[PDB]
Amino acid sequence: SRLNRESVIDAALELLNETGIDGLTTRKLAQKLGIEQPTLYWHVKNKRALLDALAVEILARHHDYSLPAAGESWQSFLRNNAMSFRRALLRYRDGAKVHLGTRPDEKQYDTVETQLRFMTENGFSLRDGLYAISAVSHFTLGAVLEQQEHTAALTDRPAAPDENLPPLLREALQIMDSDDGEQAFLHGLESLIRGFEVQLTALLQIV
Amino acid sequence: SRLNRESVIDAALELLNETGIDGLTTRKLAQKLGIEQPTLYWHVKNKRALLDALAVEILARHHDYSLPAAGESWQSFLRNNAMSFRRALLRYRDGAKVHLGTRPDEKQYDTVETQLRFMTENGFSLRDGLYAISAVSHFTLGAVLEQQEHTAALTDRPAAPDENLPPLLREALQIMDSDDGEQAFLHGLESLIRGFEVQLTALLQIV
Ligand SMILES: CN(C)[C@@H]1C(O)=C(C(N)=O)C(=O)[C@@]2(O)C(O)=C3C(=O)c4c(O)cccc4[C@@](C)(O)[C@H]3[C@H](O)[C@@H]12
Ligand SMILES: CN(C)[C@@H]1C(O)=C(C(N)=O)C(=O)[C@@]2(O)C(O)=C3C(=O)c4c(O)cccc4[C@@](C)(O)[C@H]3[C@H](O)[C@@H]12
Ligand SMILES: [Cl-]
Ligand SMILES: [Cl-]
Ligand SMILES: [Cl-]
Ligand SMILES: [Cl-]
Ligand SMILES: [Cl-]
Ligand SMILES: [Cl-]
Ligand SMILES: [Mg+2]
Ligand SMILES: [Mg+2]
Repeated sequence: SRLNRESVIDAALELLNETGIDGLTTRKLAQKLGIEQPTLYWHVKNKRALLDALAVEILARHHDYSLPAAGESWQSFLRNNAMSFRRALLRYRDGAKVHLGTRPDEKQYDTVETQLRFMTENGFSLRDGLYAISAVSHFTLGAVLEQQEHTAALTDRPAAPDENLPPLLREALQIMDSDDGEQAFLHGLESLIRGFEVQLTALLQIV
Repeated sequence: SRLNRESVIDAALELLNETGIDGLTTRKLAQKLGIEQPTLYWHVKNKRALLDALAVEILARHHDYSLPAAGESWQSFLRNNAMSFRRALLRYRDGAKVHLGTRPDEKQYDTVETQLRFMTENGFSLRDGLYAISAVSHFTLGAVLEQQEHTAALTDRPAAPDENLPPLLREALQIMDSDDGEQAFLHGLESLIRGFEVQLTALLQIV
């Protein structure tokens, strides 16, 4: 089929979503595209470069809340941004995984520069604003990956017996099995944001 | 070589550390152990079960701060525990990755029940204590994985040019390249803990 960049990335994203990073091989990508491997190689040579492109594409498609509304508080922006980031990463198998360790792409520079400047306009130093952004990002990535991977491993095996569990752990596992992860995510997100705030508002005060 | 459980797990952990989850194959594990694949299969059949065992072993070996000191505050316990968890996960290639989505093993029940009870003795409901524990865990996992994966991909390719970057992003990348991730981790950890505290101390007050 067609092998422009958009279509190669579209096929790789479809494949990722089917069988994850491990199934994103030259043979399988070549097969989905109905081409031979040396044909594929002309268009994409390097798995990390493909993964990097997929990480960028996932957010282009489904990360809706990348910039603050006019007059929006930093707290509200980080909340809305985090929910959006989470939703985008949950949209594909291994979506969070593809993101890990990437750095912003040139297609994202204007957006992420605006995010950083926005933080600094709300009183953060660049460094403290980056710490807040990194913490929200890391929290969100971790939450998504644990959610995704746990669900994936139900398929590779049953959990365990209910029998030998101690009681608080038994209830905690019930609490966790009763939701997809969003409730715990939202709770932790607020705790994170409030701690950033206490830190920002302290200035040079002991806090 | 010897194929008791301890030795199979020891070889799989060595292999994980060399080439990660992708290199942890039956051929490669069989090779490290100097055995044939059907020999290996008698001892370990299921990759997820092996990964699960490795996630448990990593913490047994190197997660030193799994329980509170007598009289230790919950805040201090979560801080010390998180630093320890992070150090244990950083100790092997893909260590954080192997952890993702696991649930506590029976060998860990007494310890993790104690952690949960400890939280509830310090005023958290089981659910809110679990939210705090999950948030700290998710934050820590995300931070470690981003650190590890970024470093891994320097080897698969150079980053980019310095030229076209906007200025705040340029400085932010300098800030990040100047540390391994520990400074941002510690800062975010304190923000997290303080937000848990504001939440706990509020009780039924609007906060
Ligand atoms: C989740 N959210 C907080 C951000 C975000 O919404 C975006 C995005 N493209 O809209 C990121 O790229 C964002 O998710 C993200 O991935 C970022 C980073 O990776 C990052 C980095 O690794 C080094 C320097 C700067 C950054 C940033 C500023 O681009 C962040 C960025 O703020 C993150
Ligand atoms: C990092 N730290 C906060 C904890 C920890 O130090 C340990 C450990 N074995 O010492 C966990 O297993 C710990 O890291 C960890 O992984 C936990 C969980 O995965 C978990 C879970 O998935 C479902 C229910 C309960 C749990 C817990 C309580 O076992 C947590 C546990 O509190 C986490
Ligand atoms: Cl074409
Ligand atoms: Cl789509
Ligand atoms: Cl607002
Ligand atoms: Cl033996
Ligand atoms: Cl060791
Ligand atoms: Cl203390
Ligand atoms: Mg990122
Ligand atoms: Mg866990």
